[PDB]
Amino acid sequence: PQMGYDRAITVFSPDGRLFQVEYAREAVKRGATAIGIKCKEGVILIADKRVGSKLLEKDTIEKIYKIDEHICAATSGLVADARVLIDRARIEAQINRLTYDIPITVKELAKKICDFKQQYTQYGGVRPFGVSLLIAGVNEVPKLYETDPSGALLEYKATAIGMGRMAVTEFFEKEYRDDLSFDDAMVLGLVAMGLSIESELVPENIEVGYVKVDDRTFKEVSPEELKPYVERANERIRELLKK
Amino acid sequence: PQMGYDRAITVFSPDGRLFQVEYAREAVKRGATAIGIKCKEGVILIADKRVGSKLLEKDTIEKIYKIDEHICAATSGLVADARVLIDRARIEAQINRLTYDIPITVKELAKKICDFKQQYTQYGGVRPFGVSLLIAGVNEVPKLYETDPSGALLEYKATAIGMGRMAVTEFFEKEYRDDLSFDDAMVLGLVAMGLSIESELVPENIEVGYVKVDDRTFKEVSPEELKPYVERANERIRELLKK
Amino acid sequence: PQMGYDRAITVFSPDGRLFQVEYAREAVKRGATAIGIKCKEGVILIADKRVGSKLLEKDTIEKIYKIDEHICAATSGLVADARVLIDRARIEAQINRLTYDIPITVKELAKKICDFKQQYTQYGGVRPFGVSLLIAGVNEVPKLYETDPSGALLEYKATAIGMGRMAVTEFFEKEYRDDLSFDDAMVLGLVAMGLSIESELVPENIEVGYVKVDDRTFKEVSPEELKPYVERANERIRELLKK
Amino acid sequence: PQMGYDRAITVFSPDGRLFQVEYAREAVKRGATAIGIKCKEGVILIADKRVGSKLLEKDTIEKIYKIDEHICAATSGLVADARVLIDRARIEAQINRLTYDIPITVKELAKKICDFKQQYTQYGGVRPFGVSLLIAGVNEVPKLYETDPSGALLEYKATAIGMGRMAVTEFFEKEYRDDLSFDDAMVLGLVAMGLSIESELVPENIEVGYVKVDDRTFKEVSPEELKPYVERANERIRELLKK
Amino acid sequence: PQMGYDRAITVFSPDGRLFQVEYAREAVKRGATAIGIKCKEGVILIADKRVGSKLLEKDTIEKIYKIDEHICAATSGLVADARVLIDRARIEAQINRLTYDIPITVKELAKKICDFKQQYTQYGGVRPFGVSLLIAGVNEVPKLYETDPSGALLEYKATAIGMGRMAVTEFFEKEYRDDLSFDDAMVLGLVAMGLSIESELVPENIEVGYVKVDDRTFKEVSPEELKPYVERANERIRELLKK
Amino acid sequence: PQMGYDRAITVFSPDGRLFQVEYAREAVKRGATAIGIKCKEGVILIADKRVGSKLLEKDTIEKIYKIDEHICAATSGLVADARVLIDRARIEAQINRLTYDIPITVKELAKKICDFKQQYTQYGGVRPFGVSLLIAGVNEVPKLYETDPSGALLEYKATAIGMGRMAVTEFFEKEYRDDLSFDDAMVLGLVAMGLSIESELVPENIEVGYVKVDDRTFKEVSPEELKPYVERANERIRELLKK
Amino acid sequence: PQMGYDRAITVFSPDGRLFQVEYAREAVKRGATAIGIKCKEGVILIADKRVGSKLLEKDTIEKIYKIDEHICAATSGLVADARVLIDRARIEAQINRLTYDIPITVKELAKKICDFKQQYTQYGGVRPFGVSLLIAGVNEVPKLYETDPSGALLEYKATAIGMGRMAVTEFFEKEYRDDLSFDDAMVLGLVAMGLSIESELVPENIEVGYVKVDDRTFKEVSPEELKPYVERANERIRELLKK
Repeated sequence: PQMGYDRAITVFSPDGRLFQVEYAREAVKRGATAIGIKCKEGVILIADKRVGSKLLEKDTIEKIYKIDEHICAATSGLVADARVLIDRARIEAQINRLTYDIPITVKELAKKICDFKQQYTQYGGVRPFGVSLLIAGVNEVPKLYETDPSGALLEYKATAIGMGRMAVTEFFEKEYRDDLSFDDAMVLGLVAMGLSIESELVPENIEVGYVKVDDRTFKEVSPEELKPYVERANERIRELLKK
Repeated sequence: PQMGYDRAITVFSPDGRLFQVEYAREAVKRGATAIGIKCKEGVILIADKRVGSKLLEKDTIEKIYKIDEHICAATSGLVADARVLIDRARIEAQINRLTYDIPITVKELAKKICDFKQQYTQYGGVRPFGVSLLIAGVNEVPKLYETDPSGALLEYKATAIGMGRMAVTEFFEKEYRDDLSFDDAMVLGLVAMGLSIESELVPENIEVGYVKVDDRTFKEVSPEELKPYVERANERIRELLKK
Repeated sequence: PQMGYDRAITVFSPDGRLFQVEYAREAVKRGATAIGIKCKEGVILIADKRVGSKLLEKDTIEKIYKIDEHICAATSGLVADARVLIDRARIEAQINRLTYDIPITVKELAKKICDFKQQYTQYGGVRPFGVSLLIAGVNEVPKLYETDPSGALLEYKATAIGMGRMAVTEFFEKEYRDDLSFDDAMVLGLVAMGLSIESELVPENIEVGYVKVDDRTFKEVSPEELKPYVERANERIRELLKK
Repeated sequence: PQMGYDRAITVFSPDGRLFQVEYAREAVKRGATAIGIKCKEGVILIADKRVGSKLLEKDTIEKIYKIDEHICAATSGLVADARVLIDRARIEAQINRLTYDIPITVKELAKKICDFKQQYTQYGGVRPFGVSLLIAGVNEVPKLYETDPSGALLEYKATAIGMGRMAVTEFFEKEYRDDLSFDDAMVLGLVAMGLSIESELVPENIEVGYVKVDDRTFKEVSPEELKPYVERANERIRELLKK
Repeated sequence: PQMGYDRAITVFSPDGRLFQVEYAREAVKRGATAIGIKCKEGVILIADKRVGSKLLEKDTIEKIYKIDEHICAATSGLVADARVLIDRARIEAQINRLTYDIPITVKELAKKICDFKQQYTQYGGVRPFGVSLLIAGVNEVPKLYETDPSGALLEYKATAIGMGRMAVTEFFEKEYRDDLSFDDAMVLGLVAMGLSIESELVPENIEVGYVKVDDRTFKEVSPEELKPYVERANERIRELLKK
Repeated sequence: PQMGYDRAITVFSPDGRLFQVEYAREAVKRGATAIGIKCKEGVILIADKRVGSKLLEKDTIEKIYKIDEHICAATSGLVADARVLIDRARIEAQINRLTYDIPITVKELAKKICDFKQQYTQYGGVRPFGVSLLIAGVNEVPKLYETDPSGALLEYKATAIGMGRMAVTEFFEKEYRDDLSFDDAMVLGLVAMGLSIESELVPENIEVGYVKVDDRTFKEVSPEELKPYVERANERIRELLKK
Repeated sequence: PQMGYDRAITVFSPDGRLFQVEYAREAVKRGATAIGIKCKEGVILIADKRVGSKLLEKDTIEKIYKIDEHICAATSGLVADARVLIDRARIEAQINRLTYDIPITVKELAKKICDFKQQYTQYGGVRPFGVSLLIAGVNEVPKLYETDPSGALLEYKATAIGMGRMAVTEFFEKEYRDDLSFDDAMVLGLVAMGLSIESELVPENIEVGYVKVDDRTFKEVSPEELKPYVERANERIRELLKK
């Protein structure tokens, strides 16, 4: 964070860093937290959709976006930048079915959106995207990817982006199981969101989507199908939040 | 608001912000306030058209613009920038009927104008549009959208842009009803404008347009058809303005 | 007017302004004043053509320019910039007759020249035009438009640009009538120019052009046809200038 | 002349000026003075060709350039810039005979060279031409034009550019006659040059070219045909220079 | 490392250096160390894949990448930059089989990726890749190449990149044999990694790939086939680490 | 020579100058002096080819270059820049014979190379050529041209460029005759070079080329054909150098 | 070496210099020295290939590069830049055989690579090549060329580039003979390298290539064919190094 080397994406600092990329990362920190958790039977995406005003048509707010029948995605960072990236992913998913006449894999999609972001990182009159993404889906096996403003790509078993990344990360870091069940993964995910917010959850102010190995079809969970999971989740959240 | 990071749209500040976008937002704050309110049977747009001079051909001043038969729009911020954005929306509405041989939805239109604005946000020799828009219309259900200089897009039930956003927003925040009637929404809207200006309204210095679910046809209200609503509105405005 | 934000057209100031546009406006303030006045039967344009030297071939000086048979225009600001804008308007008028095989309206012409100016306002290696224009003519009804360096467009009943805008504006603001007659409008216009200059007029050092609803044909007034109007005008100018 | 706003042609100063254009004008001030005088029967161009060295092949020095059979031109300012502008005018004269199959008028030529100069005034990586021109000729009537580095264009009866503009201008301002004769105009012109230099003239160190209404054919005057005029001119110059 | 000459890739310093390239090299220093060792029967690549978190799907982490059947590669430096370079190498390998209908050599591949990197070193709006690569394979004889952010290319017998370059380099510098055997080269390589980390190795947190002269086919070694080598390696590492 | 206005070719100084052009001129001052002298029967070019080392293959050093059969040229300033300019002239000479199927004149060639140089004077990312040229030849009459880094073009009877311009210029200024003979011009030229160097000449360390009106064919003079002229030249040089 | 004028290749200093070019020259000074010596029967190139590490596959290190059957070349300065320049020369050699269906001459090749380097010297977003080259070969007669980062080109009888240019140059300056024999030239060359390094030579740490008038075919000398020459060379080196 040294002046003189931090206001031009194309300039390296004396200790080999791209401060404009690090600064862009500060933008995604401010976003509502989005969680991703994978298990044996599928992958889940949980996002916080609490709004500060009742004037917002929250009945139409979307935090988890369908990219293709089997690909899923969450967002964090600059709003407009995020939307553009998601449309880009969708277009990319369509191009694939045209060129190879088959659906694109989660890995290839995440990889293409990240190569795109990487380019907005090494040219002078260009600003990097101020957003991170969670790309989830099911190819032959479930998949969970996390992107970075610089274009870096990492595959996780469970993770998060936005305000509560730290909390969620440490929690999963201490209680995530390589063998959890879909419903366990679901609950564990909601609990995480809970610690993250430091409050019991309200099924109507959190969005959940997933893709299971059987259907390979993305689908959002209704607050009704979601209520039972929140109830169980709130139990432990309550139990852990201030003993 | 820190020098060194606030005079280039492509530069992030150390705390992850785009000050040139925030400054652009300062431009829309200076504009005449435009209100948007949605209800069961339709959506309404109310704009303040008071002029500081009698030399202006106010008989031809337009604050609410028809984009298509069912799409409506209000503006706030840099004048020339605004006009360009509205022509862009219209062109976009025509392209849709050509390509898909069907009318564009409110969501898609707002979405396309915002993707356009987003791009004037991440390239070096480009200035962001200094304006916010209220895109209103009726697809299958009424719709009210608010845009931002950065390209962000939000759906509301009721909101505002320009000088009186705060006032109008807090008022609606305390008395907007998810079940109001067209005429109620209308009056509530005029009242808001009233508090905003801190004065009883004059039907001839405010413009109102709307789109109802039945006709799906935009139409402006004549000061005559509007006079009764102002009278009722001024009653409450009078009652609330300084008790 | 704060250093740091005023030397790049694409930079917004902290209070949301485009200082380079405001500075450009300072250029039009220095120009000879041009007046525009509309009435029932037509529109009139009056410009001051007094020169500081007898060496100038003033017998060929033009302050009011014909754009098309029914469109008229005056200028104020940087000289070369102005000429370019007028040729642009003419070309634009020709393109219209080709594309739509019909004459362009005053509104559309003013609108196209302003969209052009707006663009020289949001790109990095471009300077805004330092000039304002008065576009006058007759479509179905008389028309008077005033342009701005930023591309803003406004329709007036009567107005002015250049040095004497203030004077002329306040005068019209106090004595312009929505029902004046051509000859009244003419005299009122000359009087304004008079106050503006603070001196009785000399028919040979002022240029007048107009477009009436009947002919829809632009034409300049000879100093002979103009002398009677000046005489009457000088009467009131004399009467008002220092009582 | 305020630092901060004077080293980029595209930047307006707080008081609406283009200092780089004003600075460019400082370049033409340093050039040998060129005079232009028009009369009933034609137009004349007189240029000072005194050189500081005998090594220069002054027998081939040209200060007045033929553009076309009826168009004439003088120069002042940066040398290389000037030459380029004159070749541009010639090319422009040829293009006209091709496109419209008729000779270009003096007005149109001057107008085209000025629109060209105007453009080198509103783009970032471009330097304005540091020169002014006197374009003279005969269309239906004699013509005398003066150009500016910014692209401004003015028509005169008599004028000058370069070092002695002031002197020559004030002199013509006090003794130019709208009805002078060719020979009178000629002498008056030489006298002006005289005051300008503050010395009697030497026919061999001044170049004169002209275009009369009868021939509409440009031609230079030999020092022999010119000697009689200088003699008469030197008489008055002598009479006026230090009484 | 002198300010004034170190923030523009195209600027040479007074002592003839490209500081932005030197700074880019500081980025590769921070990466996990990758080792390369060549012997009579083939070439080996060893990379450290220890992760700081159990949440990373390390079961899918790749530090050694297959470029073609006979070409191998390791990476160090900016993550996104590295991935882009490897895809570039693969594309380059395919182009070769198309154009010359034969596999590209290791030398030609390394050479093409380095010419590409060199270009991102001499143009103004371009940032150099912050990564070094180890390109290994078998043409007629085994090959080991090391790249630099500047595009420099060097052929080694044994070497390394990343954090432990120094350690590994000095070790090989004192005990590398021009005649070692595959298994010896393997062990020597693991030992180096050991000193580098200052700890006995764990077969599961190090990745090894190779290409032998017989098969000319790249293949990764399983932690099981690798365990015996680690055991022997840890013996000497233990023996050398703090006597 | 004022900081703030002297490091960008496109910026005019407050007193209307292009300092980068004046600085470029400082480069030609450092070059070996080249002399040009014209007479009745032809034009001559004399250049100093003294080298500071015997390791240079001076037997192949060329200071006077043939452009075409009748066109000749000398150089001074940046070496690489000069060569490029001469190849440009040659190409230009060939283009002429193709387009007009006739040889280009000296005037047109010099004019084309100068228009080219002028352009490297008014664009932002371009450096001006740091060289002056002496273009000599015979069209209908002998010709001698001198160029400038800015693109200015002047015709002389006798002149020089490089270190000894002053000396040579003053000498010719005092003893050049408009009627000298080829051999006189030759000797006078060598004498000049002599004063310039302040030493008697050595035929082998000076290059002479010429073009006479009869042959219109360029040809270099052998040190043998040149020895007699040097002998006579050294006589006067000796006589004038320190009396 | 004055700040303010030394960090932009396109800027001239007040005393007419291109400091970025002079700084680029500082880069070639740091390179291993390469020597070039010409004689009656051919041209020789000697380069120092001593490495600081045994890990480098020096058995494949190349300091002298074949450009074509008769053209040879050595390098000094930035590594990556050098390689690019040599590939450029080779491509250039191939283009020639295609276009003129004949081999390119040494002069033309050197000339083309230098015109290329000259261009990376006068454009704003471009960095100059930090390298000098020795281009050697045999056309009708042997040839030895030395290039410069600025694009300057010089022909020598004997010379050098890199660290030991001074030493080697002074030595040749005192003992080079215009009539030496191939073997003499060879020995003299090795001696030079010797003084340069201040140590007797080791045939295996120096590379020698040559092109004789008879074969016109480039070929490298084996350390075995080279050992006899080193032995003789070391004799004199020993004799001269510290008497």
